[PDB]
Amino acid sequence: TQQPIVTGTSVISMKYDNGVIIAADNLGSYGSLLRFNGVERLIPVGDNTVVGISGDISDMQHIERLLKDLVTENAYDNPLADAEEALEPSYIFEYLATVMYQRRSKMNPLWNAIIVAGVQSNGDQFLRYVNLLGVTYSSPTLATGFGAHMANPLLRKVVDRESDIPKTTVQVAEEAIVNAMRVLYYRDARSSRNFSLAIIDKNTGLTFKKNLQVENMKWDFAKDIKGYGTQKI
Amino acid sequence: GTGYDLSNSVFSPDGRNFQVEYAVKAVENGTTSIGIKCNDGVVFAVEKLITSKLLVPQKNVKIQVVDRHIGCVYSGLIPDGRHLVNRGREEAASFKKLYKTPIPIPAFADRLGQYVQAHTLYNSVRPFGVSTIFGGVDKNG
Repeated sequence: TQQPIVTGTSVISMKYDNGVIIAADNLGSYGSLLRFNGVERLIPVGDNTVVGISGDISDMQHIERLLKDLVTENAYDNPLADAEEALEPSYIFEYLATVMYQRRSKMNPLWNAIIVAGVQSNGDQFLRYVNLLGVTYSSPTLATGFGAHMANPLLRKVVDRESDIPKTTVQVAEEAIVNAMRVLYYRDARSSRNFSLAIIDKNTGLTFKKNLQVENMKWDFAKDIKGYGTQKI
Repeated sequence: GTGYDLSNSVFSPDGRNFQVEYAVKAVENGTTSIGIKCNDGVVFAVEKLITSKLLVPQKNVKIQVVDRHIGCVYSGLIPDGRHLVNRGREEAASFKKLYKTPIPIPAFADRLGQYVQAHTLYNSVRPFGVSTIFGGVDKNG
């Protein structure tokens, strides 16, 4: 039993016709102090899987090592390490899920909310969630923490049900994602303007965009807001 | 007297350890394998005897990797060889986990050495029936 210290906020994601997209800002908060700013919370495992993590950062860093170790291990006595026997998103997830549950079961959780995004060897899109309690689930869109409340409502408008995936293009999808990130920057007091975004397409592979920024924000109307009711100037 | 060659950790009258020497015999009887140190890395090669047309070609890889930068090849009792590599992987993993940096080849060499030397200290164990060629590139070439 612990309590998080340095933390990352929302991790949002969704799946389009060919792949999946996932994003997360680069902040590492320390309570209300926006302490660290160059924190990458998107962990690429291989190049068909990207793991987005939120929650306690020290635990995140720990889960990162576990992942790199998984890659090293899979390579041992494996002549098909980068072919038929390379890590699949589903493997990476099942592993993480297993670890997560064992830890909560021992009353010492890895204080995190995790989303595994990627493309299976057969082209299928993979997107599943797991948190410090070991709970898991899938949906056309997935977001942790604050993003579950604000990003999902938006993303679901694009892919509301299964039959919407094939109708959604990378442009449309990436757009929804980028807009959600803006909205989160508007109302989440633990968010940052900088974030990373990654695409896992069954054709174009893994595109990892670092150092993005929320652009095109509406703030002008703020000048017309004076007082809190009766004040006129 | 005699019989100084029946138990492992035993010193013969002339200061030798026959059990270890007998191990060498198993090694010498094995396939030939080598290692060449070029000027920015190392190369490993080995002989794979085609005991029969029944052996799927290319399918019984002998050379093994430790971590992501080390290579290992050995002659003698293959199973003993794998056993030593498993230890090496553990040792490399333990080292990285605490010092962060992947294990330097010189450090890895002594890890294997101390371990193998350990199997010549007790009569309750048998020495390794393999000689191993290994190496890699680190912070110092």
